[PDB]
Amino acid sequence: STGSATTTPIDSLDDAYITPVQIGTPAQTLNLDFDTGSSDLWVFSSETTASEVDGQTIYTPSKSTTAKLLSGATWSISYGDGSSSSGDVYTDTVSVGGLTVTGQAVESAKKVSSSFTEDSTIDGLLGLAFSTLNTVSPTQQKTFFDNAKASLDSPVFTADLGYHAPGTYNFGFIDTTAYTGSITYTAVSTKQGFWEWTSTGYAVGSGTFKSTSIDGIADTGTTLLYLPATVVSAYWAQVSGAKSSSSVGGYVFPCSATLPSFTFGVGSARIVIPGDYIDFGPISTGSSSCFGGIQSSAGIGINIFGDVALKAAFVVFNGATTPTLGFASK
Repeated sequence: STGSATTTPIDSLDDAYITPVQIGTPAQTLNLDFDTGSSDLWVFSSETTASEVDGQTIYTPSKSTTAKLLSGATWSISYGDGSSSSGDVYTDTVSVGGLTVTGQAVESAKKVSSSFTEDSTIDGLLGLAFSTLNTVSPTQQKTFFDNAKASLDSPVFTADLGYHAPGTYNFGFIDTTAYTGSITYTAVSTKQGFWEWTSTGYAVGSGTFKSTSIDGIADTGTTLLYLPATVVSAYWAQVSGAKSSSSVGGYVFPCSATLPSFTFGVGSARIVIPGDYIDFGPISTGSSSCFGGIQSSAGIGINIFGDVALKAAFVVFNGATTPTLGFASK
């Protein structure tokens, strides 16, 4: 089997992307944030504290003939941005782009933090990291991909995120028309539960590529590119007027700037992020100061190849017995 679904930016900055997902019988379609940095599929629901719902579409398990309550099970997650959610657990039929998993754990939120409430466009998350990170207790549950894997034509999914435009998540096949040149594959460590890999270096603009190992995670659920302070400083030093602002919370630059590209290495291959992808717009409405899309990972504890990086590539998440990641230009 295969599946193919379009993913759509939630706003004009590509802050996140949402993908329609069918849950239950009859189908209830919710727009979920596919997150390769976490491993829980959780949704706003009829059980979510009413004052914490503000415009989201909710899952109502009592209206699904296929919903089953997982007796006594709970879940609770905290994300890197400090947001969180928790609740109880159902299993139900879940379909993405024509691919169906029966008995998928659907984690129903009883509580969500303010950042989730305040974002009316995201109805929940669909985790695509390794199932070892799943937070269900007492017994951990499998991700949608883990459950679908054995049925797929090939044990892979691909992320093809758009710049200020829709893109595609495919399951079970590689669309050879979706990229230019070849896909370069690189090793993955699953030791921390992430799609963790080692980039072979970077370049700033037209500068010569610097060969250096940069361990990080491929994370569709993170907006920006977070890299070591050395790398990030080298990038912003090429932007006139750029500076790190502790009050804003990162590097800012004059909105009138022409930003250089940023290149990262995948083996001997190279992915070039255009300068425009690094512009995240005015720091506040009407400001002439803009927020940068490449920021320091210092104090996160891990480097993150988030959407800024991933949307410059066609990315293969290969879930074979020994997982790997593939990157192609597009």
